[PDB]
Amino acid sequence: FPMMTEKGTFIINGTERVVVSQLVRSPGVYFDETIDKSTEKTLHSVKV
Amino acid sequence: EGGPGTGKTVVALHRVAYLLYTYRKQMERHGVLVVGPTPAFLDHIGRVL
Repeated sequence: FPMMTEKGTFIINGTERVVVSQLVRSPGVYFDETIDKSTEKTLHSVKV
Repeated sequence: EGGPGTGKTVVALHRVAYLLYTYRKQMERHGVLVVGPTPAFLDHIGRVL
């Protein structure tokens, strides 16, 4: 298993590499409202 | 449904105005449909709204 050094980096095949954090949408439940393209009405939706 | 001479029309127009004002924020996109022999109700809606 590759191990992290005291500097917060990895060594792979002699090269020094860094794994950057990733911003991702959390596994929540999200409600939203949008404007219909055709009728211009307000459409409410939710996705889990 | 009021009988003759009771002026139910005025009460109906006032009720329509009150309802459309109170729920205006959730009716400005759905719209309002007026059905009847004459558009007098639409005339009042335009007059007040």
